[PDB]
Amino acid sequence: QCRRLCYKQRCVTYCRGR
Repeated sequence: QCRRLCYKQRCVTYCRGR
């Protein structure tokens, strides 16, 4: 359960958890 978001010309994988 991860999403793909790009901010300030930077993309990173964010996963909901601990």
